[PDB]
Amino acid sequence: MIQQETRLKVADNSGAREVLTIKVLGGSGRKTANIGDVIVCTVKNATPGGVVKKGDVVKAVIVRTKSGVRRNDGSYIKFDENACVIIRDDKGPRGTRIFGPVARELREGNFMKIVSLAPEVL
Amino acid sequence: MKVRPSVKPICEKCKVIKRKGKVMVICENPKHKQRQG
Amino acid sequence: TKGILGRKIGMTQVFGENGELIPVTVVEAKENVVLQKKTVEVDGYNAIQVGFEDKKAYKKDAKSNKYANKPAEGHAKKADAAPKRFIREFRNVDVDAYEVGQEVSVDTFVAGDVIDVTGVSKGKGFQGAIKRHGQSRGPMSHGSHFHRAPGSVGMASDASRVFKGQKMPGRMGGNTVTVQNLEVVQVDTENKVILVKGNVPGPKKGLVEIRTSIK
Amino acid sequence: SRVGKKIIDIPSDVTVTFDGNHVTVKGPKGELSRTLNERMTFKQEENTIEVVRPSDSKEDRTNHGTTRALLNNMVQGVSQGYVKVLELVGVGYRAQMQGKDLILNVGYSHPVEIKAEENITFSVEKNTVVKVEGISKEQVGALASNIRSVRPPEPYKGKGIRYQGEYVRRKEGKT
RNA sequence: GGGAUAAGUGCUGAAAGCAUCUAAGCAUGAAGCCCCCCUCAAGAUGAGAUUUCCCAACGUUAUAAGAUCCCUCAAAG
RNA sequence: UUGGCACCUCGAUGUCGGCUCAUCGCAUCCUGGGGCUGUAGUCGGUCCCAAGGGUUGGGCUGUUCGCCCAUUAAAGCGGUACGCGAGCUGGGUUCAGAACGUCGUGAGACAGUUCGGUCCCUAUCCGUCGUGGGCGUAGGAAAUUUGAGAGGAGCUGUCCUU
RNA sequence: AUAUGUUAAGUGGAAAAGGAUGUGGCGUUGCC
Ligand SMILES: CC[C@H]1OC(=O)[C@@](C)(F)C(=O)[C@H](C)[C@@H](O[C@@H]2O[C@H](C)C[C@H](N(C)C)[C@H]2O)[C@](C)(OC)C[C@@H](C)C(=O)[C@H](C)[C@H]2N(CCCCn3cc(-c4cccc(N)c4)nn3)C(=O)O[C@]12C
Ligand SMILES: [Mg+2]
Ligand SMILES: [Mg+2]
Ligand SMILES: [Mg+2]
Ligand SMILES: [Mg+2]
Ligand SMILES: [Mg+2]
Ligand SMILES: [Mg+2]
Ligand SMILES: [Mg+2]
Ligand SMILES: [Mg+2]
Ligand SMILES: [Mg+2]
Ligand SMILES: [Mg+2]
Ligand SMILES: [Mg+2]
Ligand SMILES: [Mg+2]
Ligand SMILES: [Mg+2]
Ligand SMILES: [Mg+2]
Ligand SMILES: [Mg+2]
Ligand SMILES: [Mg+2]
Ligand SMILES: [Mg+2]
Ligand SMILES: [Mg+2]
Ligand SMILES: [Mg+2]
Ligand SMILES: [Mg+2]
Ligand SMILES: [Mg+2]
Ligand SMILES: [Mg+2]
Ligand SMILES: [Zn+2]
Repeated sequence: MIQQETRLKVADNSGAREVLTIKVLGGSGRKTANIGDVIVCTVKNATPGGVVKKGDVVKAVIVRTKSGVRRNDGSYIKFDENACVIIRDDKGPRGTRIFGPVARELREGNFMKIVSLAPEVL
Repeated sequence: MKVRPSVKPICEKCKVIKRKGKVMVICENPKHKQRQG
Repeated sequence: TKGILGRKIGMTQVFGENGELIPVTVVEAKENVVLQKKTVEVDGYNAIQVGFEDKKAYKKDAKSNKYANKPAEGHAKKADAAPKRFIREFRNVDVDAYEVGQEVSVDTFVAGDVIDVTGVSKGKGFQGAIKRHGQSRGPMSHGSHFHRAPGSVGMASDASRVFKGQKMPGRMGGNTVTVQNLEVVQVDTENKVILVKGNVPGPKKGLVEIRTSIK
Repeated sequence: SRVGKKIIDIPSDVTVTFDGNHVTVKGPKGELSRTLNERMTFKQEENTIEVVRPSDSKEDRTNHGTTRALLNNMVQGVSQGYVKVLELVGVGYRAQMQGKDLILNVGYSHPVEIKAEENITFSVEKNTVVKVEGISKEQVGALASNIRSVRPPEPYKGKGIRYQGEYVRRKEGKT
């Protein structure tokens, strides 16, 4: 359950460490995003030498949430943290590596390269 | 359609008619179609 | 085209063919009997009257609704049936396809049927604007003395009155509600139970009416 | 001159049975019936019919002209009928007979079906030529109008369904 | 989804030989109008309808069907 | 709107902005229908019909306004005591303290600024939201009902295919 | 109500420049 001003750790090597949610995309008056949704965010903290610098306004896809998601079979997955991956226009990650497990739901959103790069899909 | 209080022929083929109480101009040139209003 | 009366027992879940989780409402629809056929000729419109739950027979000095009174006993005896606790009409059925006094079993509905379920919603008592009409609170701090009040109720000299339909505190719930396009998940002939996808209005033990969806 | 005052030469096959104010024209090609104006005289000879007006007001001249025109149209439709011709311009634009109804393929995702009415018969000769024949002039015109309005002609290439002999205003497109 | 329409689009058609959607007629055409959907509703004093139950004597006294008072309560408050 | 006039109110008709809650107009922001185009298409321009529904979360400022960030189908313009303080707030503005600039010999003052600075009221009538008692409805009653009429609802994006 | 006529816009029952084969009364005239 990500909203405006929510801060998320970044789960790639793009150079961003922490971002702050500026906007949840997808229609007027939408308040909350979850796994697989795309957000607009600003980089609050960044690793020196990285591509993405502090202060940049970027787009990211949520790959882990504490609220988690409910699946069609009545089963649930929840994670201990909220994390996102910075993406280009065509949904590909801006970085080369993905860290941490990601939810299966990214397959439905066609974030296939992020799925392939992740150490674990759950 | 031109909708304006001043309806009058623009070219020589324009015809002034009255349809359902509205003064109109009909013409082969579609730019000259007018309805008073 | 179909209709039946039942009591809401409670909510549970079943697993579909694909392993999907389907929340369901258990409706028990035993003892349904056609009590009367109303026709255009006599009543001005076509309907069947269905009694749902059997009552005790009449006795002198009965103090409660558990025992049929004489008018009810006579009305039911006209259909060769026991007196019934709940009686409702169905105008969506074909009057020809029913005989007075016949039973209405759950097997009239089949799995996959699309139904409309009508019942009386749960009562909430006297409720304020926040809960009854979904209004927003005032600030809880910053000096505010406005938390759960309804706010302004009109303008001024114009119109010097409150308009009809202004949303205000009052009794909430206990209203007739129809939920459309539910589905029959399963019909169980024993126990005379219909499993309805999703939730239906009302408290447990409340009466519900099930009809083939009009839409 | 004048239209309503003009006389009508009825056909020898057509039996213009003047049912009083109402009229009914049974002919070789069909029958027609519509009540003419209730303020007109329709006195006729054995081989001819000539309408006369009883007044001189504006309504008199207007009603006289329209009544005589309607009578002449009924006579000509009983005798010879009426033909409306539609032409289809455009690659892949075709029409065909699905029995009595007419199917048009005019570039939409779907075909359009034009159903036949009483005393109306359709006919599509080639792939891209259609025809609407019948006794009643107004009905033939209306059906042809609907067929044309399924996909009216366009200015840049003349594509669409046009009347035979229709002048379509053309415009160069700034491609 | 149906019906009638708006701006429009026409057909037939004169007044006005022509032409013309209009004057008589004939159609078609909007998230809009009236219905279709949900809820309330006969104090609708115009107070409606159906089924069933009950039937007194001499204003009074006691009653019928039916209810209430009182009491145990909750799914209601 | 800025005004002009000084007709109601000076034995008091609480002023700006916001909050809560709306309601109406249409000169229509979106969505629907359509004519013209210097309309190829994709997009536009302009005009006509149309008020059913919809029409945003932040940075700055007391602000309205406005600029900006990010969205959205769209982020319409107006009326209702510039709607709404016996519904709220009280940042601003017409209060006593103090200070600066400035003016004044001065007490003091302001096409100015700055820090601080009590928001009372148990609802009688109409109005509104709920909920009961009486009587009427040509016998009394139990239940099921028709619907004159009334209210509610009414939005729209993206993708695939063609 | 009576006589003669005008209007077809509910004009009557709130408005202008301007526009218009709406309809009625008057004329001076031209071709035929
Ligand atoms: C909180 C109680 C006071 O209310 C108010 O102060 C207010 C909030 F109600 C108030 O200011 C009202 C609204 C005022 O009326 C406005 O006056 C304006 C000039 C015009 C306006 N309208 C017409 C445009 C009027 O509505 C005024 C003049 O009160 C000062 C009303 C008059 C009748 C007035 O003086 C009354 C008597 C006033 N007052 C002097 C308070 C004087 C200030 N004060 C004293 C105390 C106090 C005293 C003793 C003990 C304690 N603990 C506290 N607390 N506050 C009291 O002793 O009591 C109240 C009612
Ligand atoms: Mg001009
Ligand atoms: Mg709030
Ligand atoms: Mg408080
Ligand atoms: Mg009654
Ligand atoms: Mg003023
Ligand atoms: Mg004076
Ligand atoms: Mg004053
Ligand atoms: Mg006074
Ligand atoms: Mg308008
Ligand atoms: Mg609207
Ligand atoms: Mg708006
Ligand atoms: Mg105000
Ligand atoms: Mg205030
Ligand atoms: Mg007030
Ligand atoms: Mg202050
Ligand atoms: Mg000095
Ligand atoms: Mg302070
Ligand atoms: Mg009704
Ligand atoms: Mg009423
Ligand atoms: Mg949509
Ligand atoms: Mg009028
Ligand atoms: Mg008027
Ligand atoms: Zn012209």
